[PDB]
Amino acid sequence: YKEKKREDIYIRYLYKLRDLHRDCENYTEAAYTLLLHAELLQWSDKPCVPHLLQRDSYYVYTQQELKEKLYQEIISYFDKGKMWEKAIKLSKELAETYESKVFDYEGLGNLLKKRASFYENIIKAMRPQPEYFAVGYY
Amino acid sequence: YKEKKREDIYIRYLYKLRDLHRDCENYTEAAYTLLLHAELLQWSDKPCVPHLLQRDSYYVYTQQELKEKLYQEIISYFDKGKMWEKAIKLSKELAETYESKVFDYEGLGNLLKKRASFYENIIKAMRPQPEYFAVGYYGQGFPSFLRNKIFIYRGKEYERREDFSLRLLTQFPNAEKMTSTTPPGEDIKSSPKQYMQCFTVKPVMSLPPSYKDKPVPEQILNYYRANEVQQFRYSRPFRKGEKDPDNEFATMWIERTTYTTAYTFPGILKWFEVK
Amino acid sequence: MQAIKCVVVGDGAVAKTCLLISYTTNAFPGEYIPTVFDNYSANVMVDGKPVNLGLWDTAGQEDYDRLRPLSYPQTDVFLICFSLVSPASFENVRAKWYPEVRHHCPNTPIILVGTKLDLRDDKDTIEKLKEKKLTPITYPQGLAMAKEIGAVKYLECSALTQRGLKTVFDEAIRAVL
Repeated sequence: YKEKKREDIYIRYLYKLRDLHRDCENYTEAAYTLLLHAELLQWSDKPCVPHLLQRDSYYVYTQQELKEKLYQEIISYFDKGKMWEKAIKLSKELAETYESKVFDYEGLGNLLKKRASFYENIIKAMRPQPEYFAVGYY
Repeated sequence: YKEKKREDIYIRYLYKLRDLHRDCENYTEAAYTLLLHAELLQWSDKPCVPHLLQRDSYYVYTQQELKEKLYQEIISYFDKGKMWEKAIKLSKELAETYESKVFDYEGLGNLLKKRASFYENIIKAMRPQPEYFAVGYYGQGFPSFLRNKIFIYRGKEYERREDFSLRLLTQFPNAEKMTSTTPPGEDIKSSPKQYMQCFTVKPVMSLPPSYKDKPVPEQILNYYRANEVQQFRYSRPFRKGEKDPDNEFATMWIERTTYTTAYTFPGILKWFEVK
Repeated sequence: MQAIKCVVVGDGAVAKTCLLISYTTNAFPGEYIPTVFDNYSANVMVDGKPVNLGLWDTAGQEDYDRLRPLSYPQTDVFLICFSLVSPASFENVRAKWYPEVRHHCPNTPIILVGTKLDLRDDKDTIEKLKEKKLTPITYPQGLAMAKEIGAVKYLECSALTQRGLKTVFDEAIRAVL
């Protein structure tokens, strides 16, 4: 579909895969997928296409707000996904958007509270290294 | 000394002034002074000159670490200085230095905890707007730097013009005021018997950059309303037209007097001459 | 953070509005700017905490006796005013202003306030009153009228000097406080 650029059904299958990963609790992969969706959006205020307006909830949803909801969810995933580097990375852009476009400093405070928790997690706890295998289909 | 660049004694007097402000609890001015010191340093690791190594404690102190201690203190001051915008500003650079050079994420966490507290304070509570008065020193008995000089004073949160006037009368003998408030007095430009005048001026609204159109809530602006300011206008009544009885506006012409000072309030000093 | 309601009445021949606006403007004496609206307000610190306030500039025409009392209810204090140099102003206050006000809001601390204190001892104004057969009526009888009502305070101030003016407003605020 990406090849064929028919993006709405593309998003539909994106959410399908997201459901799959949530079933498998592959929070990392789920976050990547959901991001890949959110990548389409812009921090612009006009919701330009209701194609991105999915069936989970359907009303105005400025591109900003939808992107914000997406980023919130993705950060949550990465958190319970035990992989905080990208979490902090994305928190940075989200805080930027808060400070420069919505100016809701309460969200700033909560977000940075979370980011501090992230840094604490990173320096404090340790994470096992996953083995990578090569598979030869013949 | 800044002119003469003999920087060590410069720092020594800096700390002197810092002591003064702490005695006066002018946390804002104290923070500005201490910053002005810390401005000299760099986030480099080599302590390049022990001149900056002051007498409070004297050992290795990489420029980084000293700068960090300074920033910690300054942030503390600004916090109890009830002026958090610069506090957050500096927290940003400090966190940057933490993440990029020391990687002590514990300090990151504490610092950002503080920053969140800052934002909460800013949005939540409200802060009184301090009145700013213009002071006109006239006469010749004034010291050299004072004679025929005009200053602007960042008064307290609700100082009435005459309260501050009397407080200045405390500061001075020959406590008299001329009445020609707006224009100067040529004789007293040269005459002895120091002459003074006080009057509130309008703190001309600053421009918060990149804010010019977004629906930013008032709190930001009311902070910017009086703090971080340099321009000051003063209105002037005048009759220009016929003095028709029922009407005053047939004559109303205003000779607003604008004032531009060297340094933007607040500063290291609670006042400044007009520039 | 709190605010205070405060009414000011009086004949239009004394221009109490000039006094009020001059005070709130913190302006230099004889340097105020007349606005287009009434009912000025300010936020003032008298003790402990700053407090907001607003001053109902009420026009003193006899006819607006229908609209003025509607402003009276739940006003923390009221300020009765006059001209120290107008015997007619005295007649109006003791005869019209004071009676009907005390009628309208019998339960509120009151301060009487003089005006044109500089003009009280103005010899030219005094001689004009004498040749017009009017009295530059002085303090002790103003004190007498204060006793007459038992007002919580009486004060005399001036606009061209703002003398006691700050004190006038401070007493007004601390009447509640």
